[PDB]
Amino acid sequence: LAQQPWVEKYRPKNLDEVTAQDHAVTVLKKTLKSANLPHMLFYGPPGTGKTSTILALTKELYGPDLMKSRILELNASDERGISIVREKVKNFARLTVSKPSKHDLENYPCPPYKIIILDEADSMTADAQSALRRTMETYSGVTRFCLICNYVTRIIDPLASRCSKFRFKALDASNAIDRLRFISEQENVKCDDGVLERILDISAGDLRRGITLLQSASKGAQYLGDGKNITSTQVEELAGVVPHDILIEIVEKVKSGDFDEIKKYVNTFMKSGWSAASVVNQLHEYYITNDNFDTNFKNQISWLLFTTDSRLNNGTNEHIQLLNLLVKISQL
Amino acid sequence: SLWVDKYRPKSLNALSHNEELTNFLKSLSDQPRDLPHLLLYGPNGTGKKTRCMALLESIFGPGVYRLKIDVRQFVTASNRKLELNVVSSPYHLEITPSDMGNNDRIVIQELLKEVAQMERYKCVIINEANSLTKDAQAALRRTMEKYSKNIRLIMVCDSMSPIIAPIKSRCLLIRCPAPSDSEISTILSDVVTNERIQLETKDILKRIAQASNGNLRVSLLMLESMALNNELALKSSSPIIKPDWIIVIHKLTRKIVKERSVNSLIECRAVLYDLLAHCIPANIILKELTFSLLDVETLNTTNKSSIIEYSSVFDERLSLGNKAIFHLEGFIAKVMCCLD
Amino acid sequence: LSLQLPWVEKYRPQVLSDIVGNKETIDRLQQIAKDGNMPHMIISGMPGIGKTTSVHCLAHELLGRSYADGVLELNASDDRGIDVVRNQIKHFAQKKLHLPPGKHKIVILDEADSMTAGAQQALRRTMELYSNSTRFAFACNQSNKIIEPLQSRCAILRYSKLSDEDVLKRLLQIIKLEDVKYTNDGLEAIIFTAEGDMRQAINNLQSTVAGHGLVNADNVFKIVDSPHPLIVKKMLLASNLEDSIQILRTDLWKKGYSSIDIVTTSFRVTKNLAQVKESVRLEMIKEIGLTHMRILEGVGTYLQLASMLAKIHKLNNK
Amino acid sequence: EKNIALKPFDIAHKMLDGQIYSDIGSRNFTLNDKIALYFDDFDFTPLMIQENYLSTRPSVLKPGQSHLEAVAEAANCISLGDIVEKKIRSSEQLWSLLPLHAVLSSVYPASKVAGHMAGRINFTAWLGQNSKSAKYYRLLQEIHYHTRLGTSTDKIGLRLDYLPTFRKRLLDPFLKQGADAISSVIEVMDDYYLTKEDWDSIMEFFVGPDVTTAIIKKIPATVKSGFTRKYNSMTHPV
Amino acid sequence: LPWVEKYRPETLDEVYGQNEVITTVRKFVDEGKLPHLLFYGPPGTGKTSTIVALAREIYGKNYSNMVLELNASDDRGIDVVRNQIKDFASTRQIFSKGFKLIILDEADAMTNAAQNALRRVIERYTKNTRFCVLANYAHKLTPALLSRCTRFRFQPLPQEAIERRIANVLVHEKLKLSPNAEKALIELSNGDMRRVLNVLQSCKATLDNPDEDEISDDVIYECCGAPRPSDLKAVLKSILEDDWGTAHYTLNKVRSAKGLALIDLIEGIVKILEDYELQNEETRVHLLTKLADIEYSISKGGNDQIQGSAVIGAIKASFENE
Ligand SMILES: Nc1nc2c(ncn2[C@@H]2O[C@H](COP(=O)(O)OP(=O)(O)O)[C@@H](O)[C@H]2O)c(=O)[nH]1
Ligand SMILES: Nc1ncnc2c1ncn2[C@@H]1O[C@H](COP(=O)(O)OP(=O)(O)O)[C@@H](O)[C@H]1O
Repeated sequence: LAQQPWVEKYRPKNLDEVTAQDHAVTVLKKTLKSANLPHMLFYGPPGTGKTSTILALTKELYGPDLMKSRILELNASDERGISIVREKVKNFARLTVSKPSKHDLENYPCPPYKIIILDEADSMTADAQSALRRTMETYSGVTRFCLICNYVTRIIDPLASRCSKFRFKALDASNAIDRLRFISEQENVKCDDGVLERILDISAGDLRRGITLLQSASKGAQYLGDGKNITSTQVEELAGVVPHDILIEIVEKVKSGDFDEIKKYVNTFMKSGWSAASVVNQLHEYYITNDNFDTNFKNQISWLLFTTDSRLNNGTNEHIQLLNLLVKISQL
Repeated sequence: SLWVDKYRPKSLNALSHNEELTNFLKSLSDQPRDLPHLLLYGPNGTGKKTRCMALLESIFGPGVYRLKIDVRQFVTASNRKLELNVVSSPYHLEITPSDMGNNDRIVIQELLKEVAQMERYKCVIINEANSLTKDAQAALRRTMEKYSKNIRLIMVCDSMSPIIAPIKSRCLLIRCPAPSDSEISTILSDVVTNERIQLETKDILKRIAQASNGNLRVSLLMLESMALNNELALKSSSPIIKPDWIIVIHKLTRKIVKERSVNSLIECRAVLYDLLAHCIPANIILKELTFSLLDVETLNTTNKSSIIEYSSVFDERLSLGNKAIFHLEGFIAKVMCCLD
Repeated sequence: LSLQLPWVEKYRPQVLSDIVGNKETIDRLQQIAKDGNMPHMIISGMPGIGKTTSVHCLAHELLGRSYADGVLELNASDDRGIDVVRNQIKHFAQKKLHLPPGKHKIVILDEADSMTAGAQQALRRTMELYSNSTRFAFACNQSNKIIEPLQSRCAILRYSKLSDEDVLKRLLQIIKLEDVKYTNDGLEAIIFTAEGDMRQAINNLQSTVAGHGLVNADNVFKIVDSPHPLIVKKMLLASNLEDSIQILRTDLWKKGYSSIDIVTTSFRVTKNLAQVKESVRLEMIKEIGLTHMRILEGVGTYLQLASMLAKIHKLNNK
Repeated sequence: EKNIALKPFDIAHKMLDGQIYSDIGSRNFTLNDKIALYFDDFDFTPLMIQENYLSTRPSVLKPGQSHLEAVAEAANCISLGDIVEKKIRSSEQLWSLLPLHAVLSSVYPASKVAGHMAGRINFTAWLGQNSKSAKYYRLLQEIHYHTRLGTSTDKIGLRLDYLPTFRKRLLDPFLKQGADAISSVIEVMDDYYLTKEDWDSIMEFFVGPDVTTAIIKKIPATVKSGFTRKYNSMTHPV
Repeated sequence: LPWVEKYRPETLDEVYGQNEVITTVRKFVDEGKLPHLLFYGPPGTGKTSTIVALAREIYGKNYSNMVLELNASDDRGIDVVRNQIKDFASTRQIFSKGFKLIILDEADAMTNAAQNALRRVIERYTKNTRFCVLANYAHKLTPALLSRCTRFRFQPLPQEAIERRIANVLVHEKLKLSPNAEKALIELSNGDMRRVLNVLQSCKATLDNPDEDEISDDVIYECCGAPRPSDLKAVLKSILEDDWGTAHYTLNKVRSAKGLALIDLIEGIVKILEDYELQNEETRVHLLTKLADIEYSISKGGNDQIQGSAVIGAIKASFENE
């Protein structure tokens, strides 16, 4: 069968199918009306439609047949380093431009340049970005670069000045939930009430991660029998999210303040296999956004959680770090 | 052979604990063609490798257990000639790329490309996936994308946190909690009935399960050791047998608690040197020492809080250092100062 | 127009007696040159101290006229490839060249620790095959990274950073040979700037002589590209944190000085603060080194320098 | 020639002297001199300082401070210096951090525990222990390679969990049954492809009350001769 | 054509100062003690003008035969540039006896291996070839290359000179710039004229009417991709005055909608907090230490939301000391 990830399967085909990015789509349409396409810089929250919009613009520029030959898609973060990305760009640019057919010429403008798309460009180092700017300058005649990133401020000024910048607003919760609901109905995914909302909350509004999690949950539902509905516990299990009941129990154990009880609970918690980083993140979310704690408690707990997260990021023993974090909070 | 290996379940039907996971694996094996990439995470000695082998047996057959071991030689950059022990079967492969240190990415790439070219599909089991370098994980993601047609990865790790998000998105997260004490007691009861071991009461199995802290492998080996010492007749008064390194660490904890001085620190250094030289990992030593110190009944809350804080600090330092004895001695000295 | 002969190149050591530091290693090399029959040796030490220069002087003493073709220098981490440099070594070893009976051809390898297993074994085999006429000298930073079979065949020599006395002696010799007008404070400033770096000290001396003619502290500091030690001392010893941050912002960050230069000059100045107790100096040095390590890891921002100043001020007030 | 090996001893003895850290002694022997002392034989100075900093009688103790607090601070600084050294000697090649490593590993702990050497300056034992650990890790890797097809564990798990039971199944029967247990021991070895060399290596991994040197020595030579003769007289799986 | 090449200082007159470097190199040449020179500093200070003036003075009519001008950022490759250097060194002329000068612009862009190879080439051809190395930052070069090259530092241009050059560019290109936009551009460029020219050219291109429209500060900040001071001030005010929930929401919303990285937000907030009048030194000590720790942890990865809340808590806790 034609198995395909739901993220790429449900990408909008044309610019008119982008839902909430009115400003960026309008500016891109105005630029497309002009015969000249400048270098583009797409920035905004993750999962807003940057890649979808650039692919739709490429489709409208070239045609479904020519766009595959005229496009090189790279990920500067997942790649080995600067050398691989820049050599691939050089090889793509040096390659002869594919000749459009009569149908492509008579149906689409088919501009004489090829578009190179970089994903997660902000993750590049300053030297990598300077090398990318030099490569763009060298081959600016026949290639136009579109940089996709989450933070425009992570891109150096010399590279950013060469690119016209388009800002994508964060998707509204209603729009994201409607998109997820439409995707689920088309794929015949039985979802219980609040499952899509839970998926969006876990993904933190990232529609890409939400669609990926929905597809993963659908696959799991096939394996489990009885044809039952997908429930929030299943998506929490698939996303590696500790259940809220365990978090409440951790909070109560911290509140009681007994060192031995906290140590015993952490010992019995590590046997369940739940990730310690997820516990730290959920504890941060619970405590910071809680109206029952005063300013001083949150001031101390923010530093405590920051220290625990920094120590966990170094590849340490989760049990010791979690026990230390829970003991320190109970003393506040 | 040892009872831990003789009575290991060789099929999905032979599993006795975590029935939901067994049902999930049985459902997975019913559709071999669309088998996803798997990532199993949980505490050590809970049965992850056994479950992976049982799933492989359910998919391919009993021939997965006909295992042969070979050494593959790889010529890397600057002509570094490497050896990797690859446990292979006519249906699957098992690798531990973390044994190659920082050269895991190139070994993974070369071997996975070779396996894909040699090929419905061949399953590759990667042990200690959490200890793979990030470059190795990126190479694994690349091989997953390129060779998903002929390669199905089954990654086993104790914690999924070091795993990168791109790997998690393309793999099925499977959580394997440690068995409860009742399930461990049932397994040990089956083992002792198979081996015809006399029991004064069933509470001995409960004590063994409690002493193993949910580690099924440790519980089985402890039961075998206790049975051998008691002439195949376990009594209610039979002491729980602990490994040599655990006994040494407990003795060190008692010594640290009893006397806090520079000479005691020197003798603790000697004990730590003895432990490290005999293939006891530094992180294991630190964790065991910390959790033995926290179990002393003569220490108050302040002492235990200081101990756990110093343990966290020096665990971070161990993960970022080279010479482990330095950090272990620093932690012991800080604990001695806090107790005094 | 004529030939250009910089002081750093003109006054580089040629004979073994021209080397100032490392008295024990220099004595060993002098003995080896005296009795001939240069054994295979491995010289190890921190990079930049001129390890290859000593063996070059030894080769000059041993061979003399035949130094032009009897000595081959190569880098083990050459971009051309390990195979091609091994082939070049083999071609040099097989090259026929008449020599006095008590001398042998010398092969000098730089960054030998970068070689991995297999390459080192092949080099050991090549050395054993042609040990009758060719001797090998390996220069590396970490001697432990060289395989045991190579270490056993070779004699280990350890090279260390030059002390301030050796730098002062070399500078005085150069000044006497060049009739340079100088003051004691100027030489003190030059030695302070160059922490055992003989080449940097000679370059700074030459630049000071050319720019101003008289070598004093003011002219040396004007020539030296590092931040002025007086400014760094004022920043470190300021009683008020606002004053320290203002001095930093106005005089070091806005003057184009990089964070690396700032932390290096702070480390140099703190060592010589005789007015401060050594315990406080050690605490300040620890903080400066921590921020230097943070900078070398890729942060290198102004906020790190501000935090370093804040911690130093916190230490000062006790 | 022996002066080269004596140099780290002299450096460690001089750096741990409490006279050069007093107010008067600091002026005569400044911090630059101590950093230079580090930079003479910088390979062994941190090791010697870490080895010998617990053998002093501190004369530089602050009021209200005990010897144990000083050694704790010295150990903290030593571990920080070890982290710095790991960062220096890695592929990053951060050789500009050598003075920082000097201060963190040699000078600061010495300042903390400076005094009179209560005993003798001992050479660092970390090198021999590191070599011993490497040898035992190679032996454990060989044993794990031999027994991988029978045991479901990694190398560390094999050391921590399997080895005590292997000791109970391979050495304990000789103590109670003598030569009558040779067949059972060989049968257990055959199930895991364990050679006699592996049997010898396994008994060397035990510490504390489980040491087997005296126990093996106490075994009659006839029992060992019969064991090796029976092992050599039959073929084994491979 | 790029505006960087235009208005470039072509002679020593266009250079604001730094005649000391010219005089020292002239004395080196006269005395026969010319070393391998390394000129580093911000672009536009006059390194290229100084070196070409020195070469023209030394050689004269045979400038094209005795000078090789190379740019290390051309990205052609290590082998090709090494071959170029070797064939330039080997093409000795009897009628043109004398050392040959090689100029390498933007050498800091090279990789470490390329820099080591360049240093080896410099050592090999030091008998008859003199190397001049141009870089933006000296700390980016390898220590092996730095030791063999005499270092000359070019100080950043004074603000008055930058303003004069900006006014000259504006009157040449008929561009009208707001004073606030000029201040923002000068602050962002940080003494680099290349950034000024590039940003001005890009802003002129983006203008709908590049002849009858004035560039605002918002346009400059959008072109440079830099955090606007208004957003940072709003975030700081929300953190200092509002409660924890409001501060957290404001910080997340501002730094996600505007695409401001947490490290850049920290840098901007630290820059703003410099001008604050604090009655207690402990406030500044805690602020600096905690913010530096957070930034260093950010450089290694970690949880983004946790680090943002850590920033909020660090700022809130320090100001409790007034
Ligand atoms: N009887 C029985 N034994 C089990 C079961 N699961 C695990 N074990 C035992 O647990 C031991 C260790 O499991 P292991 O494969 O090492 O799991 P892992 O190391 O955590 O991935 C094996 O030797 C098995 O004998 C089960 O369901 N039933
Ligand atoms: N404005 C939008 N309208 C419809 N779908 C969207 C929109 N934005 C994102 N999506 C969905 O997100 C998925 C891919 O997101 P993507 O564009 O890759 O995120 P990013 O913005 O990080 O590139 C697509 O399947 C698409 O359906």
